[PDB]
Amino acid sequence: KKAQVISPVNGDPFVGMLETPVTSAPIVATYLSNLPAYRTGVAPVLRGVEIGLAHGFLLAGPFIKLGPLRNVPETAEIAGSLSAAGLVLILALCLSIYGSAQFQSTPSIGVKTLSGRSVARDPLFSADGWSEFAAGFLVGGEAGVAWAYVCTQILPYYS
Amino acid sequence: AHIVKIYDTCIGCTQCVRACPLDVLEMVPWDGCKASQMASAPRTEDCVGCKRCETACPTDFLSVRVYLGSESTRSMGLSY
Amino acid sequence: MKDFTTYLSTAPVIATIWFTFTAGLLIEINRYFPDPLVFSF
Amino acid sequence: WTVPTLNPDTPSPIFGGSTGGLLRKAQTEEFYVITWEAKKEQIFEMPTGGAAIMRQGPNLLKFGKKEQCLALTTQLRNKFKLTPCFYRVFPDGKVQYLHPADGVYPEKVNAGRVGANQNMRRIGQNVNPIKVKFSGRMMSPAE
Amino acid sequence: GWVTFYWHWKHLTLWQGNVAQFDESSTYLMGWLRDYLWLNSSQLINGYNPFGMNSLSVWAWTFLFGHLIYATGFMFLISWRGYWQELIETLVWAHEKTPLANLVYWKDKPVALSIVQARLVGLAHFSVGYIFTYAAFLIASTSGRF
Amino acid sequence: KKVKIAVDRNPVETSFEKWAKPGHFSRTLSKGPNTTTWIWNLHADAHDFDSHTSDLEEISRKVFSAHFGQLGIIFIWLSGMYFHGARFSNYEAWLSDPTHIKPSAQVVWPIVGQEILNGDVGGGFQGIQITSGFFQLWRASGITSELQLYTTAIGGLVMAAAMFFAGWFHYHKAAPKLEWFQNVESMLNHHLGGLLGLGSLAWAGHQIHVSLPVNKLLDAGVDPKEIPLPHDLLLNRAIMADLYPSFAKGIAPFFTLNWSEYSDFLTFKGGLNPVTGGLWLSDTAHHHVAIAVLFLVAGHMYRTNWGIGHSMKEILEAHRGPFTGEGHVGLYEILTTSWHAQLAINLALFGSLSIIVAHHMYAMPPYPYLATDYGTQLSLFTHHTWIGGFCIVGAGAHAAIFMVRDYDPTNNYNNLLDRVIRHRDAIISHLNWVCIFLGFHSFGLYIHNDTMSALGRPQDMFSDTAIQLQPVFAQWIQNTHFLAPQLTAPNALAATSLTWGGDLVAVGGKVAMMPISLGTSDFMVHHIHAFTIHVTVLILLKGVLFARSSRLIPDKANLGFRFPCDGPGRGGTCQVSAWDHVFLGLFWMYNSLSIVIFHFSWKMQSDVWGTVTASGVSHITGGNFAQSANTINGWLRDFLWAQSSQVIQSYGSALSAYGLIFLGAHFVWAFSLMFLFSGRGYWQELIESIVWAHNKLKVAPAIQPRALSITQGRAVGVAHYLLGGIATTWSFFLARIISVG
Amino acid sequence: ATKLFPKFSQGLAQDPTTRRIWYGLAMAHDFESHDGMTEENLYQKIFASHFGQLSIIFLWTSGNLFHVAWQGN
Ligand code: CLA
Ligand code: CLA
Ligand code: CLA
Ligand code: CLA
Ligand code: CLA
Ligand code: CLA
Ligand SMILES: CC1=C(/C=C/C(C)=C/C=C/C(C)=C/C=C/C=C(C)/C=C/C=C(C)/C=C/C2=C(C)CCCC2(C)C)C(C)(C)CCC1
Ligand SMILES: CC1=C(C/C=C(\C)CCC[C@H](C)CCC[C@H](C)CCCC(C)C)C(=O)c2ccccc2C1=O
Ligand code: SF4
Repeated sequence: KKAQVISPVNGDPFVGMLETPVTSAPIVATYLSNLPAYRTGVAPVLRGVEIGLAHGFLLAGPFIKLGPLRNVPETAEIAGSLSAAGLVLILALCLSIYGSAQFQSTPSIGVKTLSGRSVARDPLFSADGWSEFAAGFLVGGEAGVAWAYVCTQILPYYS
Repeated sequence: AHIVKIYDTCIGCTQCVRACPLDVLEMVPWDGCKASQMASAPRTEDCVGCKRCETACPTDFLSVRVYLGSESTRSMGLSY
Repeated sequence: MKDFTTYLSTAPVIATIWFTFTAGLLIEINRYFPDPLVFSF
Repeated sequence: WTVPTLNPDTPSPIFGGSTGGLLRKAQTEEFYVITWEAKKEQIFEMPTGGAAIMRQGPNLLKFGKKEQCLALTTQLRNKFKLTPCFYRVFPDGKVQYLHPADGVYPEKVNAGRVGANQNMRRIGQNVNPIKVKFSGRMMSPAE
Repeated sequence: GWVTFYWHWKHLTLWQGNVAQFDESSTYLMGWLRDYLWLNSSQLINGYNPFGMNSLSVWAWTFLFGHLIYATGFMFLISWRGYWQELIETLVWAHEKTPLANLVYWKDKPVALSIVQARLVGLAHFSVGYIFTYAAFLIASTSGRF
Repeated sequence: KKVKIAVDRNPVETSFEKWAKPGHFSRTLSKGPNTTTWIWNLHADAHDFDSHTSDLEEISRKVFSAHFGQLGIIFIWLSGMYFHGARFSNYEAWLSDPTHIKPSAQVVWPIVGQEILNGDVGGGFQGIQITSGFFQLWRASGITSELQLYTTAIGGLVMAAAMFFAGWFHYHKAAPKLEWFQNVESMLNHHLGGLLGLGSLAWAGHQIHVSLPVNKLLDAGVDPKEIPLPHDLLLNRAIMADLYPSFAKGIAPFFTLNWSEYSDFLTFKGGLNPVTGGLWLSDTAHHHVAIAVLFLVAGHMYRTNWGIGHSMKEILEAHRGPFTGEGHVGLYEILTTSWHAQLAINLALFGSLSIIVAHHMYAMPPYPYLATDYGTQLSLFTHHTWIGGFCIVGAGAHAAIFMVRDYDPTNNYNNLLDRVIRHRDAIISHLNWVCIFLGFHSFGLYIHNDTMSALGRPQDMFSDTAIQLQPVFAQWIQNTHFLAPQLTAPNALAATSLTWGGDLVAVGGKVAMMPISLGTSDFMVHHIHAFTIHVTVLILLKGVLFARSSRLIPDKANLGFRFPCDGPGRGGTCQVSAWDHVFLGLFWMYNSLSIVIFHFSWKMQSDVWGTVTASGVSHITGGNFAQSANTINGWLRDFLWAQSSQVIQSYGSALSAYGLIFLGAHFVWAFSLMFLFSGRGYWQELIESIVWAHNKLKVAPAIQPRALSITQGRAVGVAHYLLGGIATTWSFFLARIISVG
Repeated sequence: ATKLFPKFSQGLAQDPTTRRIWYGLAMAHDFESHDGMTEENLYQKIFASHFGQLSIIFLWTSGNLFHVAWQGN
């Protein structure tokens, strides 16, 4: 009756996260580590660009296919792309003011990597890093909304 | 922080200190012009404001009084 | 049966008996003198 | 008696982990460490939820709240008759001895602790709020 | 509410030339419920239906709005702080342990509304719903006929 | 041997001296009252037997004898129903014409003008049209007489006397020891094989010999006085053979395994009797035989005194995995040492069972002329749904009581309970998230539709016309069960219910049951149901898992299961108790089941119930659930406001009591809000200002007037809330459906 | 740590929770409970707030008039 799966976090039973397959499966850990959010050495502007492209491309679909002009043939895609552009703009604003509100106290404790080696803090989690991250998010999100429209126009099997 | 005052009707029953879940109160000797002991509140920066102390005070009216003041991380009992 | 009559003298039992009595008196008064809107008799 | 320094090489009870333990507060502002010496390996209840086995000898435990530490203290004193003492630990590494500040527990007297916040009047002898009005900060007549 | 119910029903029966309705139905509360609240709600609640809408649509919507605000105030009036602080602690844990979202963190620590604030917010939702519900009903039952 | 009868002889003196001493069971109440809080605590603590003593033996004895008392009371109630059907009924008239005569078994005395409630129900009778279904149940049992109901009432009174004697006996004379109660293996063996196996077998026998022939003759137009009495069918095998030829062969086909010979009275027809609109009693008899065999083999599963069988402790201690640590180790001790754990599990499953009963009795009407008595059907569904919800909230309550009182961390190390308490934060966080997600994507759909309909945009609604949210999984399951007799249940002649699909069964011109079509409105309301259920679960499970400790209060178990708060500190800890989680789960169970029964009422009145005037079905409301249940304004207008015209216009009718109780339940509900919205500190000060006036006139009582405790304030509030709301719905439903159905 | 918004209360500005925002919203016009409040400054702030209420009232009436004139019949 050996081989229990669920373990305390980094073996610490008093921190309270309970490492688990959904948390620390190597496929899951790999996928989440490869996401631009957790690429702590890469410049925050470029991670923001990638995140924004993804999100602007994805959140145009709902506005296109479910918006108020979804039943107008050529106007549905334009209206949805513009709604998504507006939402991306609002989100960039929210990101900017979050960077203004959050990064003022400069935490002093260091970080480790569940292995023992201390790493530097993510430059994303600074005022300048988050400002450039939000700039990248805006650029990438508007670019991804435009690309969502372009895909509405050029993809063969778009309904 | 919360204001925890202790008045001169204290009989030194120690029940307020027994019932405090934050170790805010203690029993000091001969500050009250009384029998042996009188209650004290030297750690009111740890007081959450539960009023378990003045639930356990038998005097009428209460010899221990908690006046809810400004809130902090300790007064609001936050593990986060 | 001193204890039984002490039980019957309890607040809920005495209340039940007294209100059964009052309600029965009112019910019999309203059966034999039906619809008393005003004091005219 | 003098203030004991927290020995960090103290082992911890056998606990399989929970989700009620430390949060970012421990990393940011402060957390709490409680130490006690057990005579035998006994199962106790964690204030975070769950059952842990305290080890024979000294046991160290981390918590993110003082009320958790004193709840475990009262459990160990009332169900096991132990004598725990806990500290306040900051991410700086500064340790502040807290619970038996005098060495004895506060329900008993130690002859040398100074009384604080003792009003030498009756509770019905407080002044009216119209006397403490415009005191700078908003105040109660008990001051 | 009693005052304005009385006023509105007396004057609705006066304006309709049917004072006998009030004089015969205001002596019992099923007349108030049937001949004032239920009878005058017909045009109001038909402001929008599966067969279209009219200008009373806004008052129907506002009716339901006030009901909703009122009932939400019930949440702050019956349910008290201590359930919500523990719920919020669980949510705090969830946010601190969720990947891609622990990147975002609060600056003000989430706590449940205080007891006094709970009472204030519940009373405010209660009163706003009361007021909006009765204003919608009053305008829609008076503007629907006149 | 280990499984044996073990009792103490004369443990408790039968004496009235403790009747005369209220609060004897408590050490805190035996000191007599000084305040009225004592008067309330004497009733709150009367049945908290684990707070009277702490040894499990006396607790279990009290529980056993109190169960005997409950059974005696249920028997009094059943005998009363049978007696009111024998004396104050139109049952013999209803048998001869069940499609026109309204069942009534309560006559009102003509005292204060209330003889108007004695309505013209039919059969030359004046009384209250009952909604209990007792007439249909009696016709299914094959009663056909008031004398049989009278003798059933007398038997019920005899059995009630027996139950009360048994309680007195098993507490005062020969009370079982603790080791007798902890024989859970033998208890389960006997309750499966004997209580449910022999019980179902005996009812199957009654149905073979009494119900089936009597109802086959009743369905053949035979007047109940021309029908042979049940004992003539028991004695004369020729009569039964004339009705069911397999009786000519005797019980030989049973012992020769030629069971197909019994296909005359043991059928698998499925569907409904077209004469009565109820289930085929031959199918029902076969059902009871089958489950009797099933439970009798199930009751031979556990090891009691011989080597064969299972030790439930072994099963539990063997069921563990890589994810669950020690697994079910320590649960046998929990469930053999804590009564509250057993009560939690049992109330949970009993309430789920009551709700399942509600859902299964409307779709497969088991009684004759029950499906077309729309009032009986609606009332039964509503009733059993409510009983189930209450039982489930009580399951939450008593799980929390176990966690506070009877939980021991020594017996639970790394087992399922320890590991559930150890990740309660994740459980409750994900439950909170799913509750919020469901609330949004269920109720915000209704808000979106209300906004669109008000804005003049019906093409933007989530309707069956504009944006279809079709419940395709439920529709597929419907189609699969409809086509079951063709592929996957070929020995069944028809589907279990007509709700899956097919044609309607019309009895007396009225629809007994007809296919229920699921659409966008059904999607939305089922997700509303899921939402409300998940929130009730959230509240109750949060009270259970956070009963002992929290991140707010780590020593909550020492404060108890039932405490108002810890204080105004930590920002305020009001309702951190598990009792208060039950208190809130009650509100949410009410809000859930109100929508459940509203959905049922409207769906039935719109898409099932109605009349067949020409060839074509005219439903009660007209089929408006599909297009009007998309919005909150539709539920308000087309269900609440429309269907209230029968309860508010009932004055001067036999339904006037329903309007009166409508108004009074509204009153009680609103009166609950004085206790829910308020707090004890205002009322104690008001009470002392009143006590001043009583002291001035020398009428100040010695039992000092106190305000109700915080916990009692909340309890009174929720009790009055539930009573008012449920009785309002009760009056509305019954006044509506007695008129329109 | 110490925030800036409840300028009238240092105890609320030092509150690390969301209670700070709410209580600074709901203690703004309880001028007597303000930190460093003199009775004279109290009366003067009341006078100014009264001028502001009057300005708001007259603006609201101006808007009613303006909209009845512009969009009304
Ligand atoms: C506070 C409000 C209120 C008031 C003022 C009334 C008043 C009345 N109601 Mg209404 N009622 C109320 C609330 C109220 N009710 C409520 C809440 C309900 C719903 C539960 C009802 C439901 C209701 C019904 C259904 C009926 C009434 C009736 C009546 C009448 C009763 C006449 C009667 O019984 O004569 C009784 C006459 C007496 C003289 C009795 C007085 C008491 C004693 C006996 C006098 C003492 C004599 C002597 C000294 C005793 C010696 C000692 C003794 C032990 C021997 C009266 C007009 C009845 C009626 O006809 O109305 C028109 C009727 O049918 N009411
Ligand atoms: C006349 C016969 C008799 C006598 C003298 C006693 C005497 C005693 N019993 Mg025993 N008992 C009896 C019959 C009797 N019992 C029966 C028939 C049962 C089976 C139910 C029991 C079951 C029993 C248990 C389980 C317990 C006792 C206990 C006691 C002691 C005090 C009980 C008390 O305070 O009574 C006063 C109590 C009542 C009058 C309440 C009666 C409630 C009845 C059963 C239910 C009625 C419900 C009612 C219909 C609800 C209506 C609601 C309303 C709104 C309409 C005492 C030694 C207790 C003890 O501690 O003993 C040491 C104890 O725990 N007895
Ligand atoms: C075949 C045997 C058998 C049967 C039929 C039952 C039946 C029942 N038991 Mg169980 N029980 C059994 C064996 C059995 N038990 C054994 C062996 C033990 C010891 C481990 C227990 C221990 C036990 C406890 C601890 C409790 C029960 C309870 C119950 C009742 C639950 C309520 C219910 O379903 O109402 C259905 C009601 C009926 C079917 C009405 C008929 C009732 C008949 C007359 C009694 C059943 C026969 C009886 C067990 C045998 C003795 C007969 C007597 C004349 C000496 C139910 C009557 C609970 C209860 O309510 O207690 C009163 C309860 O708390 N039983
Ligand atoms: C518990 C359920 C139950 C009961 C009680 C009965 C009972 C009966 N069935 Mg039914 N039956 C049932 C279930 C049941 N059945 C089911 C589930 C099926 C489907 C398979 C059937 C199918 C069926 C058929 C097809 C037939 C019956 C028949 C019968 C009768 C004949 C009994 C017989 O020959 O068996 C033998 C039984 C015994 C020998 C037991 C008798 C023991 C006595 C009581 C001993 C007492 C003696 C005492 C100690 C001393 C005297 C006391 C005093 C005077 C001193 C009998 C009335 C037959 C009949 O004639 O029906 C009208 C028939 O043809 N049954
Ligand atoms: C099998 C069913 C069952 C059983 C055996 C128990 C048994 C128990 N429960 Mg549990 N409970 C149940 C179902 C059950 N409950 C359900 C369904 C709920 C949800 C409502 C609860 C909720 C619950 C809570 C929240 C608590 C208990 C408690 C208790 C204990 C003491 C109860 C007491 O003394 O009340 C004695 C009886 C009363 C006080 C009477 C209550 C009357 C109600 C409120 C009014 C309803 C009456 C009627 C239907 C309305 C019309 C009346 C008319 C006159 C107007 C006892 C162990 C308590 C406990 O263990 O404390 C530590 C406790 O705190 N239970
Ligand atoms: C109508 C009254 C009402 C409403 C709306 C709510 C709403 C809620 N309750 Mg409360 N509650 C109420 C009455 C109400 N309650 C009452 C009377 C009680 C009895 C005391 C309770 C007791 C109670 C408990 C005990 C619990 C809740 C929980 C919940 C939440 C679950 C649903 C959810 O999050 O879905 C999403 C939100 C909704 C469905 C609310 C309506 C929102 C719609 C979709 C409109 C969205 C607006 C949109 C964003 C536009 C914004 C406009 C902008 C200008 C601001 C939610 C916050 C549970 C909780 O918080 O955990 C999840 C919980 O545990 N409630
Ligand atoms: C309704 C009611 C009533 C009545 C009831 C009744 C009347 C019942 C009955 C019951 C009965 C009347 C029962 C019976 C039973 C029987 C049985 C249960 C049997 C069994 C058998 C068996 C099981 C068998 C086995 C076997 C075989 C098969 C062969 C040979 C061998 C042997 C023996 C082994 C009263 C009054 C109470 C009131 C309430 C309600
Ligand atoms: C109204 C109310 C009260 C006051 C209610 C009182 C104290 C209870 C009244 C119950 C009855 C009326 C008193 C019983 C007196 C006798 C038993 C009755 C016998 C004689 C009658 C004929 C008068 C509270 O104490 C309270 C406490 C906490 C939260 C909310 C509330 C709350 O809303
Ligand atoms: S303050 Fe009250 S409880 Fe504490 S010691 Fe003094 S008298 Fe006792």
